[PDB]
Amino acid sequence: GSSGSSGMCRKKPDTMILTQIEAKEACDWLRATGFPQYAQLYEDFLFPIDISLVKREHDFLDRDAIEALCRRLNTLNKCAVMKLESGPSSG
Repeated sequence: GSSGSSGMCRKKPDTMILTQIEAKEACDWLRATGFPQYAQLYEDFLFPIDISLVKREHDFLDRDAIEALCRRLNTLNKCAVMKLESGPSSG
């Protein structure tokens, strides 16, 4: 395992708060849905996470259940890396 060397980050005036909302929503759900582990990962600045994995491992779930679960993970996969690049989503 590891002790904890996540690292450090910078703070720049740009979509700093906005992201907080988009993320908070996803996280709150991850824990307010049944997966208290998916809401803790992001909290530890672990994201983005292996989306394709959450599916392969949870292949048992149904298409709807999976899609819904992913709809949250993805939203974070970008809200946790957006730092690198804004991310022009059709704009």
